[PDB]
Amino acid sequence: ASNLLQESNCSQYMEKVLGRLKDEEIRCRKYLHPSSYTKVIHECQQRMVADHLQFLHAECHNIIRQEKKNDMANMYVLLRAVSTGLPHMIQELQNHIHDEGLRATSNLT
Repeated sequence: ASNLLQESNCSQYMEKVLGRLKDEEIRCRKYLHPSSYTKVIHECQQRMVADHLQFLHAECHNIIRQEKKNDMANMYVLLRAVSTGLPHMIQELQNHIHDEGLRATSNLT
């Protein structure tokens, strides 16, 4: 994860992490007892998404403000697995909407 944030932009990071989580689920079923599947996927979500949240959050502004629908959907799916992931995306979307709304309403005669 640490390597993935520095080498990949937020769009790519998200696509790779979604792939890795799936690889991990497959890996868990190939080797482990079912009692371990959830604990392992969670450990992966913690280390790949939660420990690297600040990077996702920095690019979240740009991703929202540019309305990149796929990246936003991918960002939403990853950030929804982390309890502290959605609040910043929510605030950034709120700010994007607020600024777009003030601009649309203040210039009225």
